[PDB]
Amino acid sequence: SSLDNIEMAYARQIYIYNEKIVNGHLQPNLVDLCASVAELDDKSISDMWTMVKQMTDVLLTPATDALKNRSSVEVRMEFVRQALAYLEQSYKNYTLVTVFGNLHQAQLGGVPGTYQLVRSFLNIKLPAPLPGLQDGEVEGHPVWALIYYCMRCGDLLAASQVVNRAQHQLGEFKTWFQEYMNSKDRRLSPATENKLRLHYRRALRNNTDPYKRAVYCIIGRCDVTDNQSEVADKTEDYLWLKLNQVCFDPQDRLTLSQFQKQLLEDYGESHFTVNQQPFLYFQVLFLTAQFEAAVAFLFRMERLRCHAVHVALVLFELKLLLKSSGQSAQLLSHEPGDPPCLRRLNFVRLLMLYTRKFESTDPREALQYFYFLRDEKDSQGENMFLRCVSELVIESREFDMILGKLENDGSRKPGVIDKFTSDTKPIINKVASVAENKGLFEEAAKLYDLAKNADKVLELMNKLLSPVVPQISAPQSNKERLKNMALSIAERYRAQGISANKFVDSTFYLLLDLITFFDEYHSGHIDRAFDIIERLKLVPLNQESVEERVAAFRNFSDEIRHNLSEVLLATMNILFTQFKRDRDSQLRSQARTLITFAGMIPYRTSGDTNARLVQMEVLMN
Amino acid sequence: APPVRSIY
Repeated sequence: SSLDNIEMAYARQIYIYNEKIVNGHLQPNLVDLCASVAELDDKSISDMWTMVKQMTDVLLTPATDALKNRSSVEVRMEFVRQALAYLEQSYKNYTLVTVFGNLHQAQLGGVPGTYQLVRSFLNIKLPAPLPGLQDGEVEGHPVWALIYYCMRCGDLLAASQVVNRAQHQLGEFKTWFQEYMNSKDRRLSPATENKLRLHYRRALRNNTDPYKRAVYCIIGRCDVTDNQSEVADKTEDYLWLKLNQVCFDPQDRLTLSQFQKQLLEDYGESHFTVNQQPFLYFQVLFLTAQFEAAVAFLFRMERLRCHAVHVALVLFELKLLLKSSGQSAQLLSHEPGDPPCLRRLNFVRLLMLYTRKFESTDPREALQYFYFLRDEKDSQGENMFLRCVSELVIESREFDMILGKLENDGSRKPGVIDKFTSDTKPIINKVASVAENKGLFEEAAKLYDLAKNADKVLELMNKLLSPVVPQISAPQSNKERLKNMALSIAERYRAQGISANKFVDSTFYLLLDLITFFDEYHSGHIDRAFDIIERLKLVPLNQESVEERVAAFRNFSDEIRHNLSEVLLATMNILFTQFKRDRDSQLRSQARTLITFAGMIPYRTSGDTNARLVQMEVLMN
Repeated sequence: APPVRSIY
């Protein structure tokens, strides 16, 4: 097996999600089905899916195009809020593990109020007082530190409580903050927003209290260039600092498009992967709505291929992933007729790479991933899922497992693909078609016979029999192994009343009779073998039938005319033997008949055959 | 000048 522990667990989860859609059940939450395995690994992966769920848990317009949802200002706004809610809660967990040694340890004693937690967080991260703080303290801590880390944790209420106990010190900041907490989308009114920004810009552009600076332009979304590096030293603190500063419809203003493009264009992977920590960059792209970038990026880490494919599937089963129309493009690209700030993922290629790894010895699991390509076609029109099953069968040669083995008793035990579509007639011909083009007739027959395509089964069975008609049928020979399959196809084609056009069909049952004629001839059962050839009315034995038999030879399958030489000789040698054992006249007359027939028929080795036939007739007299 | 130090 080519699948690692983690990859295998995901496969099982994707089998469920397929079993549900294959039986018409409720469309379960894919993101939940993937996070179910994440908990079996380190929390590096669990915290990823947590971000994936929260970033995709946005009210969408079902049955709407992918590009439309992702271009709409409506959806683009909720992404920023879902991310900020993740950066705030994520930071809140950092503040817990900073005070208590373990999340469990914090829980048993009880998570304290965000206010008392933050206070018990300031104790550690600033033990001694910084001399540059302003506006005094509140219950033993600087008022601005409390406000910042409370807003950072996302509890505006806890921050407003701090403000209520410092009404005299904070001046007019109270009426401004109380408006920020009330107004939605973390934005103030243009009039009041103007009043505070100008005040900050007036004489507080450079204040000795960094926490004061941070809060002001987090509330006013100002000084976008100043990264407030004094307080936002971590990467998440930067993302959170900026997403609280982005704006929507000219100076000192930043928008999501600029920010998202500004980040990866100027500070690409190189900047965010110098510490050899891959998820750091992924979180930067995913929490900025650049899902295709983050997916391709994370898909290149050979250790995190599994995770990047699935986060692509989630975005794909939620009409959020922007697929690349052309299949000839690179993995990541920007369509020419699209804005430059969005990118597109060649989803078809993405799955095709992941599959090649475990498609060789783990076919069942491969199909589960090929199903997501059911909705796509190629330039030639083939259904992508169907084509992927053809290529996977041509390579793996797993016919019984994937296509269903058709035993020699008339049964068709369904295969693994039967689960996904009930119309399995084309691919069985596709797989049968190539194997036919590769001279693998004995297989192409079994495959065509699996799809009950007798036109092709009998055609190929005619080719495999004609060479072996006069041969000696011996144990385990190529004659027995082909005759016995032909008879197993004769019964199942009569018991089920199946037949190809009379040309193909007539020749097929005719060869089977001839194969019996030589099997009796090679055994010495002369009398019995003579009777068979007489029924077939293939070789004339009375002079009257020569005219009609000669005309019939003209339109009989060349697979029959080929073996005419051996038939005449065996029949002659049959009469020849019976002569040495009135009757003499009758054999003599029949001997003549064979000669005149052979004389009027142009066929294989007519030279040596016509001569031998005449000699055997002379010895009779 | 954003930092590259992940929250640990």
